[PDB]
Amino acid sequence: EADCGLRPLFEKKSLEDKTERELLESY
Amino acid sequence: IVEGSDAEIGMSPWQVMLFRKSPQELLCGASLISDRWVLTAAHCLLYPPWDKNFTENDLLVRIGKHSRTRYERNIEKISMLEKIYIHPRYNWRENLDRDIALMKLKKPVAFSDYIHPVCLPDRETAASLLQAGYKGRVTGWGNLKETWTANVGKGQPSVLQVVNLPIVERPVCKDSTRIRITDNMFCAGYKPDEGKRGDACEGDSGGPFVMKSPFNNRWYQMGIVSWGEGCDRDGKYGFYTHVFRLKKWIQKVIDQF
Amino acid sequence: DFEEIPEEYL
Ligand SMILES: *[C@@H]1O[C@H](CO)[C@@H](O)[C@H](O)[C@H]1NC(C)=O
Repeated sequence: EADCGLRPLFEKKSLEDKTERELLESY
Repeated sequence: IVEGSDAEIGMSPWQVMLFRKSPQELLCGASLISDRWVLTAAHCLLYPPWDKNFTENDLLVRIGKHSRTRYERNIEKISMLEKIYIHPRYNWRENLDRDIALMKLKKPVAFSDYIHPVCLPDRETAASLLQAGYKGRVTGWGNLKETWTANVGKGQPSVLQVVNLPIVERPVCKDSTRIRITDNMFCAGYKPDEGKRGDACEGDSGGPFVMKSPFNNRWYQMGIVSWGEGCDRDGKYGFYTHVFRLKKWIQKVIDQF
Repeated sequence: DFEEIPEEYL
């Protein structure tokens, strides 16, 4: 549980997926 | 998933496929919440109006997948079920109230670039993010269109699909359908006045509706694909099991078992 | 439709 929700190929590499920012913009 | 896009590799590493042993069949999606526990919709396992009542031995969970149909050797992991737990107050009659179930795996799954659990929300994360207009993300290998004789072209995707959809105010959800909605559900999707598309569809049930928290950089599973009426219809929304509302049952099952 | 999975699973 401690490391939940952090994706090896995205958050752990400081990389964004192509539509993630759409989510943030809504919030 | 209707009017979504192909997932990027490792974009949803908590995504699980619920796979029937015989006949081979995609039954539903699901999500990984720890190395031994998988979350899904109850009706993926038990739905008497369709003569559905699966046992543990009938199914497998396949984790780390991208292709719908390939056996993704040395990428996906296939796990056997030790036990299914359906919410004791799941109501398949009616309106699928409390449409949630847990599956404990026989052995822990090793995490990888393709396999990693999602977080479950706490009360602040749920109050912060589960607000009308805020978008979440739904993933699955289910139908690309509402089933219809007039459809032309392949009905199921080659690879995992993703769609981002805004949460809708409860009175709008309520008034959109004659099916009785409850506080154990929320709905999401674009309103008629937004002129956009995207929805879950049959074969996506059990998969996650996730949101990213700017408070701590983590993804949280706020919903489970549960039901709708058609798919991507004008004036309709998809309905999702409200995970935070049912979290005390989740915690009870994992702490007891 | 689906590729066969190893028969150890099953
Ligand atoms: C589902 O089947 C199990 C045995 O696998 C049984 O205990 C249960 O009563 C059945 N439930 C329904 C509603 O058919």
